[PDB]
Amino acid sequence: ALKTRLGELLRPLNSQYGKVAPGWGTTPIMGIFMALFLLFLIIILQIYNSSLILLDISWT
Amino acid sequence: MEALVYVFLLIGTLVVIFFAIFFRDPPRIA
Amino acid sequence: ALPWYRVHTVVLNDPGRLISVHLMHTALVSGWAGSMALYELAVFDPSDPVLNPMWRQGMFVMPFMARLGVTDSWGGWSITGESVSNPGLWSFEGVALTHIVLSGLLFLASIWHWVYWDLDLFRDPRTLEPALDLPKVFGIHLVLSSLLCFGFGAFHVTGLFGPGIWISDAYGLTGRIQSVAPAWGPEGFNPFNPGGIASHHIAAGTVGILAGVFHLNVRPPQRLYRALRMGNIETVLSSSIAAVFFASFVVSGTMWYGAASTPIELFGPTRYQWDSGYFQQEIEKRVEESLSNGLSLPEAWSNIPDKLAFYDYIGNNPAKGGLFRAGPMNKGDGIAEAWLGHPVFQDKEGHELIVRRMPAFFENFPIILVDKDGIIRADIPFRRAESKYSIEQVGVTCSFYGGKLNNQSFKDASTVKKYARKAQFGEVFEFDRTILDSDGVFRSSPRGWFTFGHANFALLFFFGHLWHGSRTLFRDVFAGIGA
Amino acid sequence: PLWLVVTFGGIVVLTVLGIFIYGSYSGLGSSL
Amino acid sequence: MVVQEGGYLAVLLGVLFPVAFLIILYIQSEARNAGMREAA
Amino acid sequence: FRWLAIHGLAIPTVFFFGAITAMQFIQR
Amino acid sequence: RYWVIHSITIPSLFIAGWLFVSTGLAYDVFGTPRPNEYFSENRQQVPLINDRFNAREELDD
Amino acid sequence: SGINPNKQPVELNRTSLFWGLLLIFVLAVLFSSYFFN
Amino acid sequence: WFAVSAVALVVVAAVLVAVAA
Amino acid sequence: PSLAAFFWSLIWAAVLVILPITGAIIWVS
Amino acid sequence: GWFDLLDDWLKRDRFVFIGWSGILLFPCAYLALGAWFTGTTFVSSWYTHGLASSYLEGCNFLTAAVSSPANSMGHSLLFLWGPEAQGDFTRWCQIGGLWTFTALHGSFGLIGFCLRQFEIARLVGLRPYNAIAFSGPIAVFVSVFLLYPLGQASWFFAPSFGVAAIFRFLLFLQGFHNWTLNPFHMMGVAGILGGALLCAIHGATVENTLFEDGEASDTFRAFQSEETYSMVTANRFWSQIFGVAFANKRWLHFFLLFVPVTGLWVSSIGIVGLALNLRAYDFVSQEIRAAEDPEFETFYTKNILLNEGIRAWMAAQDQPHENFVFPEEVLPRGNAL
Ligand code: CLA
Ligand code: CLA
Ligand code: CLA
Ligand code: CLA
Ligand SMILES: CCCCCCCCCCCCCCCC(=O)OC[C@H](COP(=O)(O)OC[C@@H](O)CO)OC(=O)CCCCCCCCCCCCCCC
Ligand SMILES: CC1=C(/C=C/C(C)=C/C=C/C(C)=C/C=C/C=C(C)/C=C/C=C(C)/C=C/C2=C(C)CCCC2(C)C)C(C)(C)CCC1
Ligand SMILES: CC1=C(/C=C/C(C)=C/C=C/C(C)=C/C=C/C=C(C)/C=C/C=C(C)/C=C/C2=C(C)CCCC2(C)C)C(C)(C)CCC1
Ligand SMILES: [Fe+3]
Repeated sequence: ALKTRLGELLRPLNSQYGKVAPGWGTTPIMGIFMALFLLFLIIILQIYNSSLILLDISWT
Repeated sequence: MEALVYVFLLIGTLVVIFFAIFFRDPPRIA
Repeated sequence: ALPWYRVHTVVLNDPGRLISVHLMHTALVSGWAGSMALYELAVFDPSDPVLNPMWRQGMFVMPFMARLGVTDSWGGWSITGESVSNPGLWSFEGVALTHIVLSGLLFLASIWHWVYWDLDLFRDPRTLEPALDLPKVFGIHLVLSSLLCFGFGAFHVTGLFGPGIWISDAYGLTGRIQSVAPAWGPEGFNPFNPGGIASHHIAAGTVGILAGVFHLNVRPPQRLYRALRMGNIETVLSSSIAAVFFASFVVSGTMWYGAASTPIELFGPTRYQWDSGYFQQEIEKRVEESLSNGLSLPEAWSNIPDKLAFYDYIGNNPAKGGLFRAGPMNKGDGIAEAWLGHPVFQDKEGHELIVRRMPAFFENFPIILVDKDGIIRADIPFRRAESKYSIEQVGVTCSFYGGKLNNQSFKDASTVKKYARKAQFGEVFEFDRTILDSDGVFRSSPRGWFTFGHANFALLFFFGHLWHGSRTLFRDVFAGIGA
Repeated sequence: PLWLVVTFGGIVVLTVLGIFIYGSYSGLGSSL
Repeated sequence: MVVQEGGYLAVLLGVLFPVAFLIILYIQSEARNAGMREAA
Repeated sequence: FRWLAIHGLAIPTVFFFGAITAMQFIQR
Repeated sequence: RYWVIHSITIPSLFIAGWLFVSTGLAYDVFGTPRPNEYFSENRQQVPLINDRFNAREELDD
Repeated sequence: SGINPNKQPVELNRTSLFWGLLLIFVLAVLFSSYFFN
Repeated sequence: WFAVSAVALVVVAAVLVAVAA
Repeated sequence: PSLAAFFWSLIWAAVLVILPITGAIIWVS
Repeated sequence: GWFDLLDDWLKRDRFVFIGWSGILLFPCAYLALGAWFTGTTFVSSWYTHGLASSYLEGCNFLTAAVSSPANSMGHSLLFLWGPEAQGDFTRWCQIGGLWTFTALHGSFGLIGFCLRQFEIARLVGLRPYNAIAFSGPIAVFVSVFLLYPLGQASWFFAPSFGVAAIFRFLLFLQGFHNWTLNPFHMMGVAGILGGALLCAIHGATVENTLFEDGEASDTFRAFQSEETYSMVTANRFWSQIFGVAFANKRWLHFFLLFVPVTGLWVSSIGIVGLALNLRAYDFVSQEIRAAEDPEFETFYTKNILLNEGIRAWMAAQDQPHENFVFPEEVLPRGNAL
């Protein structure tokens, strides 16, 4: 393989291949943020769909 | 004279069919 | 050997040539942007921003350059109607040429990365095998993307250090590039509120950055790493495709229903505005207000701008086109010359008759003149005999208020019938159908074409997502099964 | 007996269906 | 008949660009095939 | 799940069958 | 052996549906018009709903 | 740079050739009528 | 002005030439 | 009122999504 | 573990498999199907279409349906707790909440079923081609029951869940969109008819190239790694009859996977097109020619006339909210009729 200056500079950024956290690690937190995200998308969807009236969804 | 193009495409298809039939590579038993 | 489809798999385990190939794709896309811009500029007519704006001329990349600040040309004109003398580097032509140069550079870079594929950066120190730490790479890329997002929201949109965004009034008459203050309240989630845009990016950006930090420091859970096959790049392909068709459905939606990021002066009006008579109701309101001010009826209608009257014309309804009717809208009815003014129909009793407007569903529509109570007073009969509502029999007159035909009255049945058909299409305008040899059939707007293309692309990418996700999760058996 | 059960049940089903068909000629939906 | 002229191009370009594509692949395929069948 | 499914389909089916018969005798 | 509880419940449900129709409870539940409730003495036209957010007050009239 | 090991040959049997020709020409027929309009 | 863009291009180019060797 | 209806929808949904969840857990041990 | 115990219980070998996918699938499937029965039996469409729609009113299986919401509702999701029904179940049914109910629950149901195919495939250890093939039908449902009305004015113009109602949707798309003229639909037809052709011809061929693996005339009982039919004989037969035959069983079975699925996808492209009224309605050349030349006629123009008829007459009855009034003198028609 060819070693380059940029490659040597960027080398540590690609050295932790395969390294994982034991078990579920941070999965529950991720699931929390996912649930919150679903809530958000549903909220803005209902706002746009006028199923959730707060703010008029007309040309302002 | 789009008729020329239509005739061309049809003749093309029919030719493809002809060669697909009489110029196929023969199936060979194992 | 590889079947023709599967050809592109030869880049899967070759990071360098994957990068090269992506560079080639990117070069092609930017190159297309530049070329398209040049073609549009070569065919565009800037002489009338009112009755011949960009969306009447088939412009597809113009409104996107306009949306974010580039509104001037080196030709000395603007799509706002103003006259500049020196736009600087970032005119339309500038954007095009810079995209071309970018395309060239990406092209050369692609060549280099194809040639020198065996970089040590792509090798794993412990196995000498090609390997990419996709989680950390995702961390870096997410940091870049989020930083750029925050920057775009805080400077470009706000005007703190940037041009701003295209903003117009509720009826698309005074559109211009303006600085937009971020709306942090719930009103920022109003799709028609420009402020939202700013705030969004800012907020999103910030959160993204935070996420970046996390994804830069914390390794993935082993169970998630195993489940999502994070050692295989095709899972990244699957997820990315998913995100992409999600975004595609979103932009299709916002384009069709309308948003603060899809102005009607850039992409044309919506079908729902014709559905609800948006502009019609507005014009009536303004006219009645002018009558309250003591002005007469033709004086009231004369105050109505040609632009507003143009918006209330079904020929600018994006839901009146055809899939194989090629070209700009001007290829259909022609290039809009004048507003003729508002036609008022009346019977011999003085009832104000309105011609039944054509709905978007109908390629053609019977001509029916109805009164204020929705009662049939006139029409144009198919069968002539035994008819009882013909204009020759009922006796109807048409008087124009405002526009070119202002204060002209028509009492003869022929001319009244004429203006009646024309009236079923909304307001009446003048048209140049010689310049482009118009074929006399309605075409869609850039809004329609965009919505079509992106909706269908989104669907197809739903498939793509299913297929690559399948190949990812079933990698071990995609060549067959055992006992 | 299984066959007797199947026969009886089948006759019942056909009877209900027959009642529906009769219902197409009487009451609502009969054009009467 | 007033038709869209671009059609001509479209059709021909469309039709001829994959056709060539196929032919290219096919013939080289066969070449390789032959080689491998020969040295066996 | 066997009970839940079988009854989940069968119970409303009988309910509805009764209803529809009753409808067969509704006069104008 | 398992035909007993079924001989006590299956006819019960059958009759329950029958009664759900014969008592006219179905009409009240699903708002389905009776053969004499399509047109009143006041309205001779089809009672379509025109207001999206005021469909209750409109259906009441 | 060194010789690339990821290179692979491409195959296209005569059946695929004929299926491809058939696909292209038939598609052409159809859409041709729509392109001319 | 043209200053920021030109300076930016010169910086990027400088990085390129520097890491090139 | 629509927001309250949204929150209440989340409430009923949470109840009738805890029902199957807990159902599965009780038959799990 | 907790999750591991959940997984173990959900993936148990029952008479009816469940799984995580089952958690999504079974509720939504049940509710969609049940809503269809409930609606077609009890609920009317008097306040939305001005139509009788249930068995309770006198509809039979052919004319009963769960009709689309009132046009005035727009693209409202029409939640039971929505600002339109405001909790009132009766008003909810009168508005057309059952349609959105059925549509959404049906959609998530389809998601759940596809996920079920994926899950069972992975558990057993098979290739997930069943799910892909099923991506087909999904594309149909999403494009026709969701995308098309979302592109139009409201859910009102979406297909109503019923036989004659679906028929109405059909003739509507013909009269208004000239849907038969659309090339994507033609590809769809090619896919379906081709699929049925492949099914029939494969079935017949295998059944009639069977090996004598028994003495009974009942060849069914006589059925291992050995092929039960002669591929070579089949190949010979169709080669001498049709000119071309299959030779590779794998390619054959993939092919009769591919044809119909592709059909469905293509027609879906078409339907999206129609969602935006981006139709393949006309051939401008022939319209111009016919406009200038009153002696020029093709089956295309004849069908255009047919469309115009459809549109008038049905326009008045099919869209009651529009209050369309067409005097009998303006209705297009020929002589005598
Ligand atoms: C996000 C973009 C993306 C990317 C990077 C890939 C990448 C890949 N796909 Mg894939 N795919 C995608 C989206 C994507 N796909 C979508 C959206 C779909 C749904 C339609 C599919 C459906 C799909 C299938 C069904 C298959 C792949 C396969 C492959 C692999 C080989 C592809 C190849 O050599 O093509 C070869 C292509 C050609 C030689 C030319 C054919 C070109 C067609 C006829 C039209 C192309 C359009 C035109 C040229 C340009 C328009 C671009 C458009 C996006 C606007 C490769 C890993 C194959 C695979 O798994 O291999 C192992 C495979 O069988 N893909
Ligand atoms: C990432 C999102 C994004 C996007 C799409 C835009 C888009 C735009 N911005 Mg903008 N901006 C952004 C983020 C973004 N900005 C951020 C985060 C900031 C933070 C401060 C700004 C600040 C900003 C300012 C201050 C200004 C803009 C302007 C513009 C407009 C013209 C710039 C342009 O087209 O560049 C396109 C650039 C390329 C395609 C790159 C091409 C690269 C080549 C190499 C250029 C070299 C050309 C040269 C002549 C040839 C060299 C030869 C070679 C051998 C070296 C355009 C609408 C300008 C504007 O609207 O003016 C009216 C303007 O004044 N922006
Ligand atoms: C998907 C993105 C997209 C979108 C939405 C648009 C939108 C538009 N373009 Mg544009 N364009 C694009 C990409 C896009 N373009 C690309 C990638 C190029 C480079 C080739 C161009 C080049 C271009 C030019 C040169 C022109 C336009 C023009 C236009 C405008 C009118 C186009 C029209 O009538 O459609 C016509 C559309 C069709 C006829 C649809 C094609 C039929 C579908 C795709 C089915 C085909 C499938 C079939 C299997 C393939 C053919 C079969 C083959 C084997 C024979 C419109 C605003 C015009 C314009 O701006 O006016 C000045 C114009 O002159 N475009
Ligand atoms: C519609 C059918 C469908 C099917 C069969 C699949 C199948 C698959 N997807 Mg997938 N996906 C889909 C749609 C689908 N997807 C959609 C619409 C999106 C959004 C863009 C995604 C986004 C996505 C991502 C990001 C990833 C997958 C992945 C996968 C694979 C792993 C299984 C998985 O994660 O499923 C996920 C399926 C679900 C979560 C089902 C959705 C259930 C939701 C939460 C119901 C909640 C709705 C709510 C309560 C009510 C809404 C109300 C509203 C009307 C207002 C598998 C091949 C993964 C993969 O391939 O990695 C290898 C992966 O990383 N998918
Ligand atoms: C007097 C007798 C008259 C017989 C009637 C004439 C029949 C003509 C049949 C031509 C078949 C051409 C096949 C080309 C493609 C070809 O050569 O494929 C050859 C292929 C052989 O498959 P193998 O099993 O050998 O493939 C193994 C691997 O190569 C797979 O990758 O046959 C098939 O795939 C079966 C499907 C054929 C059925 C195709 C029907 C298409 C009908 C024509 C549609 C267009 C008509 C347009 C008219 C304007
Ligand atoms: C090298 C170089 C350079 C140059 C560059 C250039 C020149 C670029 C260009 C670029 C370009 C110029 C690009 C383009 C692109 C385009 C595209 C990408 C397109 C696409 C399209 C498509 C693909 C489609 C097609 C079609 C149609 C639609 C019709 C017919 C059929 C077909 C399919 C063909 C410079 C000096 C600057 C610098 C550096 C070096
Ligand atoms: C809506 C809703 C819901 C739901 C409900 C449900 C789920 C229901 C169900 C329902 C059901 C679940 C029903 C069922 C029904 C059934 C039926 C109605 C049946 C019929 C049958 C028949 C008619 C038969 C036929 C036949 C066959 C099968 C074959 C042979 C021949 C014959 C003809 C015999 C809830 C409450 C949750 C919530 C609210 C809303
Ligand atoms: Fe078979």
